[PDB]
Amino acid sequence: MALNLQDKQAIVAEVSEVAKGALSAVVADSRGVTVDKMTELRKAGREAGVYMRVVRNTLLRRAVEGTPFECLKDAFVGPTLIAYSMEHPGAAARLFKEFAKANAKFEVKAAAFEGELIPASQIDRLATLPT
Amino acid sequence: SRVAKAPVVVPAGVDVKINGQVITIKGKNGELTRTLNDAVEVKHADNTLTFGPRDGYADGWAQAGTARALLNSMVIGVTEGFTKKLQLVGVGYRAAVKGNVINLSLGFSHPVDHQLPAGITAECPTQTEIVLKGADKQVIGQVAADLRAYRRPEPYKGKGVRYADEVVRTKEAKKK
Amino acid sequence: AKKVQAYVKLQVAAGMANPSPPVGPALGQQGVNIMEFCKAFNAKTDSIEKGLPIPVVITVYADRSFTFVTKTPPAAVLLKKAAGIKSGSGKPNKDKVGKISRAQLQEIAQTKAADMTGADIEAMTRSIEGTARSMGLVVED
Amino acid sequence: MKVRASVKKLCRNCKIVKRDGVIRVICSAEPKHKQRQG
RNA sequence: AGCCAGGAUGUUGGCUUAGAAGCAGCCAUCAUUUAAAGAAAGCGUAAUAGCUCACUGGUCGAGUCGGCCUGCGCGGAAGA
Repeated sequence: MALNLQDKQAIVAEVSEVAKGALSAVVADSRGVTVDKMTELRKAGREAGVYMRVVRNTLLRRAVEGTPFECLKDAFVGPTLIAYSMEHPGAAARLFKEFAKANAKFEVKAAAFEGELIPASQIDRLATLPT
Repeated sequence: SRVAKAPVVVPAGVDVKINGQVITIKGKNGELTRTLNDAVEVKHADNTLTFGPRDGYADGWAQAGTARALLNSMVIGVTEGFTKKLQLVGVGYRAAVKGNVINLSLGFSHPVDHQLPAGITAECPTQTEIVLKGADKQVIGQVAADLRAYRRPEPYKGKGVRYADEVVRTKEAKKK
Repeated sequence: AKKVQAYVKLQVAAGMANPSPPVGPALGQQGVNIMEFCKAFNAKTDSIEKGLPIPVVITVYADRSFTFVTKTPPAAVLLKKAAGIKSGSGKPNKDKVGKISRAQLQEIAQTKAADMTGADIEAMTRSIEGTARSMGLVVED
Repeated sequence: MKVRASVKKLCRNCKIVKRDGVIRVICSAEPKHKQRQG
């Protein structure tokens, strides 16, 4: 991570995912290892592959500096490690409740999967999704 | 400097009084008194304790950072108190407590009785372990060093008086 | 499973019944009875092929019982039998040992696709080529 | 300890300190890297 | 700079098959999973294992890091 554009290369990758975003959630990674690394990245590989956003650069002046673009409800995400998850294909896909299955599967501390947007409220696990 | 500008949060009920150059504080545990260096201008004046490098003297910022950590640890003593867990590694090494004197049978031809300075109530929950409590970080560290000064841990089997989290780098016998 | 308690990854060729001379003391680090191992491992050996360099992890449990999950044979030695170059690397920068078709190495890695921790098989198969560069080969197609 | 006239960090964990005027190189890992002077 | 995390997949790679599994040394000095992790800096193992650093999350909170040219000093510096 060298200069300003080095920070901006991540932010353009950021807003590209927000410009077509949908349901999303969050899980911390302070108790996770490389074993659970391939549990949700293979889940990303279960969708298609690599482009599932899991970039961890959520500083109050970095990723929050990129929130005024869209999804303004994400202002005070600030601290408590944030790891995102996108759903470009499939409006209201499985990626939301994937952490419900994951919290009971080698992930113990997952920041209480507080989520981000679409219920237009605070965290509440929706199981009645359009399948 | 970075530690010299950090305010010290003195707990509720803890008395502190600044008599010019000398300082006397007292909590639930005890009364710790200390004389600072003249190059530091300290002021209570608040709910916290701020430190300031007094004029004239050049090394004022260095001395200030020093004085901060002292009073920081002083309020940790009068409110909580310090503990030094010592472990006696080795067969035949027993510890004992008699009033204010620690009896140690460290494989010598005579028992060594160490005298505890002040406010240091040593206790041995196990014969091969000494959990030593105190009220001041300075003297508790010194007495822990003195008991260790009687028998330093040899690097072959780690026999001797050591600390709780002390790691001993053991050497090996030349060939066999 | 559990964390690091008493297991490591060893055990060479499965064809070598009771590899006490090669492995040796590593088996003795735990209370692993090698015949108890041969009772279970050889019971799993007669499933696909005999005499292949196989890797297994000897995971020992507290109740004296031990489990083991095998894996696909090494890509380095897969490189030796598939192409026919039994020497190995030797001198990667002096003598290019051999070469093989992309179609071949792709499907060989496709079977290993279910055995690998990757997402893109195209990226996974060129990792085998990276090993091929380490062994001293030329990716030809 | 080595009373070498020229001292320098022999390893990674070595560190120069100037105790009482004389320059000393204390080591946190191996005792053989401990030296005094220069 | 500290405090809590991770610090990984093939990979026991091949050479004297007695062993050199990032860690005697000879070659490549890979590509992937990706917020990130060198097929490797040190310690330690017959060989593995185990412990750290590189790089990367968060917290914190202000400038700071590595060298160059010069003034004045310290060590180097023991004799009847």
